[PDB]
Amino acid sequence: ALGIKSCDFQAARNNEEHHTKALSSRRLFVRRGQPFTIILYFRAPVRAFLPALKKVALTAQTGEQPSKINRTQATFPISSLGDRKWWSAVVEERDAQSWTISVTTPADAVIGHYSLLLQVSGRKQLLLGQFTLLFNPWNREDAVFLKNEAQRMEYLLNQNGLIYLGTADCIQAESWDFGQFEGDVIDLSLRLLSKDKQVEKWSQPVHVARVLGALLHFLKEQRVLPTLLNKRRGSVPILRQWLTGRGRPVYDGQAWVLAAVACTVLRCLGIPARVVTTFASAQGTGGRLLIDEYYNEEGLQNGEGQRGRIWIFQTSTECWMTRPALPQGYDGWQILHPSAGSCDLVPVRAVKEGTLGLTPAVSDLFAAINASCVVWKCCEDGTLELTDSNTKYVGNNISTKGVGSDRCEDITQNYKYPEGSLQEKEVLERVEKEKMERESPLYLLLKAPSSLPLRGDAQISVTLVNHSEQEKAVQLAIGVQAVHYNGVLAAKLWRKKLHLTLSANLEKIITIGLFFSNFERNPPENTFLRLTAMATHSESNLSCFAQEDIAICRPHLAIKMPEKAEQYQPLTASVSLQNSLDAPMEDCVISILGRGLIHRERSYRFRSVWPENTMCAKFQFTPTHVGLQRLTVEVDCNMFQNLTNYKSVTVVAPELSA
Repeated sequence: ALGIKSCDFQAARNNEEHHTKALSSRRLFVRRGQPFTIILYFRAPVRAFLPALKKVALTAQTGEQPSKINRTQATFPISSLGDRKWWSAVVEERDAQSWTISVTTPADAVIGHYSLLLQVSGRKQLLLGQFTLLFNPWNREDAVFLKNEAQRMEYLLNQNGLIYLGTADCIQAESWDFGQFEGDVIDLSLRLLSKDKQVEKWSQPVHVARVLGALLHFLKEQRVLPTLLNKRRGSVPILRQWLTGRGRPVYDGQAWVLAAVACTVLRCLGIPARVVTTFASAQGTGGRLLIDEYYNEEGLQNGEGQRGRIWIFQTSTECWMTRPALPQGYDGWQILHPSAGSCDLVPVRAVKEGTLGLTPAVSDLFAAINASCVVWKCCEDGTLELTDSNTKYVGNNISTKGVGSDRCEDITQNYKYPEGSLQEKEVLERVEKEKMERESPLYLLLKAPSSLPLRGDAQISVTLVNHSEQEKAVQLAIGVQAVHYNGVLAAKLWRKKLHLTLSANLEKIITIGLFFSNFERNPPENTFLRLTAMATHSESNLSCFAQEDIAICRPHLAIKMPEKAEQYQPLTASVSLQNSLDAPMEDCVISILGRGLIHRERSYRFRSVWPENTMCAKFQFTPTHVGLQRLTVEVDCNMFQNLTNYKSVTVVAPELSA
């Protein structure tokens, strides 16, 4: 006399309570360690409540072979005596025909797809429905607990991210759609995680993060192709293409998207994560704190590059969890570091303090932001001369998106002590000691702007100081080369040879104009400018050298849009672009998109823009989703492609009326 009619999982209200409403309003997504409510409906009225309560039990199973030993299967009764810190169920409200049941899960529960089954005494198992269990940054007892609500909103609930690219002195923020709450992202992440057979460890955020980082790095190596090809629409299409093989592939000039894809997967599973960009990262050293750079007598580089290079930038995924298996004090931000393979979780503090030995990857991450650069001159005779070079600092302007804003947050102090400080000296000598136990008359100063306008003009200054008592015959070589983001040589653009005489004890300033029209070829897209100066005098056998990385600056895309907008009302955004180039802009396409504002994307064609003129396109659209939304605008033409800017708009609910 206890037959079940139906079970209402109340996906809308529970998903609102569990901060999973962006995932679905129909499927039940719950975070572990927090109660959720279901309604049980009976075919016939229940006469006596207490015996009926004694006659029912609930069962939760995950995976294909659930077992009590794996913690993948749990059986619990429905009573007020249940353990609220474990699997439990209590009837909170009841009618004659229905029970309102509050179900809890342990804060250390195995994540994934679950089935809820009801056991009536002397009857066969009845499936009540399906739900998906996630990590809970809102639960104090969870390993991924986050103290701040703002940090939870930024690192788990926000799908509108910013990946910082460019150079250290010219940081360009690219709008990124993480899209962790897209419909299939949770299913794709769990399917990828299912390639790991230690399902009992899926309760541990460290294990899940390591497994997913390794698998995603393997997929990135398998699917990213050697070199529109650079047009991006966030992490979700990349993840779909990596897992299914269908869609637009990613090419090696944008291999930095691995960090964003990992951030999306971790955020969708409930692990707080952020994308971190390190500028001037010394990659490929194996922990060695030295970088060898080789330049010819024209100040240019010949081959494709070395194995150990200083990248213009490198992206990485940081994730938030405790470290129970580590010595105390390493809870917080962890760096995902795949090793060609296996992935490692490195606390940021361990990198900062040089705690080489805590995890296997501490040495590589420490070398990435602490190596020194040694510059060699390759003479035409073949002999390799050492060079007196300016200091090339590594690990600059370590940046991530700020909390509760579109501003940029600098987090370099989490990774390094200030240069020349006592603490940095202590860390460096300790690391040197561990590794050792285990195993000129001329001064050049190069002044360059941080950016060069696209097809534009800039001025550079070389200051040469002669400290000899005699005048010097000095050959000054100036070179401009295009380099990819990962330090791979792209194209030789400009070379200039000067012959100067420096009076004794006299400083001389040489101003040189750096013009695009002087370049032997146009720099390839998404490349940076390596500017080098090389001063050689007589037969001193030593050359002064300085280098600077220059970003190519494109015209500013200005978006004008009201700060607030009413839901279900038309909203106009005007977009302007000034043609500051030396040619007309032809084949002009402008696209607008943004989740909660525009369904997918709309592409428009606008008229050709002559030099020194301005475009002014107005777009009208009606926002339909309440919240903090972002409009993303992309401009394509024959001079430049994938020029993206963004603007945030807060959409408010309509005023209440009758």
